[PDB]
Amino acid sequence: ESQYQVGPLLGSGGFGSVYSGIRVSDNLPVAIKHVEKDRISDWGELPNGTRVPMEVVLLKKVSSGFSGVIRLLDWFERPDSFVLILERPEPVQDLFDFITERGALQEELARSFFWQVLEAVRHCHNCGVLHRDIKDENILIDLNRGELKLIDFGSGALLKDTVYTDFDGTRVYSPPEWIRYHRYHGRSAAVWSLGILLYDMVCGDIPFEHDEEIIRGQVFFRQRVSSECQHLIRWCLALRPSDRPTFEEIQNHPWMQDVLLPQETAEIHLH
Ligand SMILES: Cc1cn([C@@H](C)[C@]2(F)CCNC2)c2nc(C(N)=O)cc(Cl)c12
Repeated sequence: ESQYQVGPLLGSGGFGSVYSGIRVSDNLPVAIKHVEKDRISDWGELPNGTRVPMEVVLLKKVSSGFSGVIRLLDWFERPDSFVLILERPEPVQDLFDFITERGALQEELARSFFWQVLEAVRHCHNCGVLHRDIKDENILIDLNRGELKLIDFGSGALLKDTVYTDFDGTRVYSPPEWIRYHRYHGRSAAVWSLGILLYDMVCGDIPFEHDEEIIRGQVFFRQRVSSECQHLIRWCLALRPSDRPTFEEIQNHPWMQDVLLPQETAEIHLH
């Protein structure tokens, strides 16, 4: 390609291979993601006939000024793969690596980060998109600005109000009704994953590893965590889907009051 200068490989795995690059016209930092045609779970269609990974359909749906979801800048089709050109914050670290380095997060830091993830998930749902793989590996932190960005819509779907009976996101974030029945609805399955994520932020590891632990849904804390935060987590991890909070109820909960804005968070917590 002559539109982008390719830099180091940043990582590879079920998401494909992702390289650092720069757009040659204006030096903008980008990430260049290659996904093999044989490993794409779902396909969508652009308004015009072109069959594309679902991920491309979903990223176009979520596009706007709103900075909480990674932007798709361009995409290319090759004979055996698709190449996605995405925004790349610089300096950046994903939340998985951040928690690996710092351990359990201070609650004021977790509250700012969790709030920004809820604003990004609400924006996806308002655009008709369900991510289906919310987890710390799929959240990037713009370290200078304190802003978080959701990435990787490769397991996502268009949002619907009937039941889902397929799933290929991350099993330890997936809800008890998926494990037991292979059936879930989108918003309540999303809120269960948010409960897992909030526990991972304030404890430094996820609460469940085994199917039997997910089904029993009993949460224990190894780290000191305030009673209001443990209430929110246990509410989001209610075993009955209809007992979990809506997004409005999460952002109105007492633990979510008084959030730092992203720049304030970067000044206080980010080196
Ligand atoms: C900047 C960046 C880095 N990565 C990956 C190499 C990870 F760091 C690996 C686990 N978290 C993202 C990315 N992955 C994706 C993706 N999976 O869609 C998108 C971006 Cl922007 C990035």
